Amino acid sequence: GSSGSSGPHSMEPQVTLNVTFKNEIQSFLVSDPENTTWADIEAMVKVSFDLNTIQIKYLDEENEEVSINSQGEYEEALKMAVKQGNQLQMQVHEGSGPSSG
Repeated sequence: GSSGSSGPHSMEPQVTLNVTFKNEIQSFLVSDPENTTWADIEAMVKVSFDLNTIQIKYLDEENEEVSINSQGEYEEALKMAVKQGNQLQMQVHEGSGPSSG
């Protein structure tokens, strides 16, 4: 690789994205939470559960569901995850779409 910026934070970058869709629970490791993009995540979670539109929501440091609709939003969330233990509790929330479902 390359020894540039680098932002492991702690216990490595690999973050545990715990997605909770309704009653379903999943986990997606992100060895590159800083490199990857929310767009990549969104889709992932979507395709992961085969969805056209979703509104993921992760619990912040207030136990309040926070929806990510941008990179910056994800970044922070990723920063917080590190606080927890390299994991983040996300909850999928189907937005709206006929096709599929």
